[PDB]
Amino acid sequence: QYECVAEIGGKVFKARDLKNGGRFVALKRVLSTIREVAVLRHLETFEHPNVVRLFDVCTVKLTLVFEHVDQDLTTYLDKVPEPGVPTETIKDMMFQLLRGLDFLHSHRVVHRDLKPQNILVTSSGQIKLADFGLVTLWYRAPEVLLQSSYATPVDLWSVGCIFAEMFRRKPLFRGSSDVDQLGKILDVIGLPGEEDWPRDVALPRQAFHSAQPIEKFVTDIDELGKDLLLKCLTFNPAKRISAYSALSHPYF
Ligand SMILES: CC(C)c1n[nH]cc1-c1ccnc(NC2CCN(C)CC2)n1
Repeated sequence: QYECVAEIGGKVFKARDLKNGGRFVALKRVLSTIREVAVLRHLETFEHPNVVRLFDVCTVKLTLVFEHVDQDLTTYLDKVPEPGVPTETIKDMMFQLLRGLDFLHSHRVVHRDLKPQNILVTSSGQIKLADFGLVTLWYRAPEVLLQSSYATPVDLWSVGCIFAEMFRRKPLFRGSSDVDQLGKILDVIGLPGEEDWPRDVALPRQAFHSAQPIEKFVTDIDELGKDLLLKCLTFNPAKRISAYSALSHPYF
């Protein structure tokens, strides 16, 4: 019922839904596991417009069948004609992003690895999150780098990072390792202040040595866009804005 036409990324393939007009699909071959798939199926019943459709789950290693989207945010940003993405297209794609995120969060599912490669862009220009529910550290939240907490704010830090990248069209924080990554981050937002530093991690606030204008790194950002971007990129997970309240920020 499926013919693998090409490999892409468990490992993701591009097949043809033989029983459904030969349309294209993305087959991923991959107790906790059983539970994770049950959640995926459960989330699918809500058929959210900003989450990739899960057309079916086959057994025999398990293969998940998703709708296939021709491109991701990276490809989209590679092809856009300078000066780049239209300010109103950024605003929209960001809203669609926050929309799917809040959906997942409302259901207590943390994406964990939100990055341009798994944020797909539809033929119609619709954002659809993928690769969740089952390396580059450029989108890792501070707390994850420090191995402190792992709640849902983690995904919002990633959103701030993607948001910046829609303007820059280049990653904001391009670290080479956990420590380098955390280093490049603090150069921008500045040292958090002992009060906001996890009290259980191995890396002391002392292992680093002041904040600077965000507009310097993200040119063309509005005042609202700048407010939102900073609320996302807040060092303390507890003080970081959520997707839900991000959907209500004046920026939108
Ligand atoms: C991240 C990806 C491997 C992926 N991981 N898990 C599911 C997908 C998935 C699901 C549905 N469509 C696409 N489309 C394309 C989007 C563009 N890239 C380059 C290939 C997959 N990918």
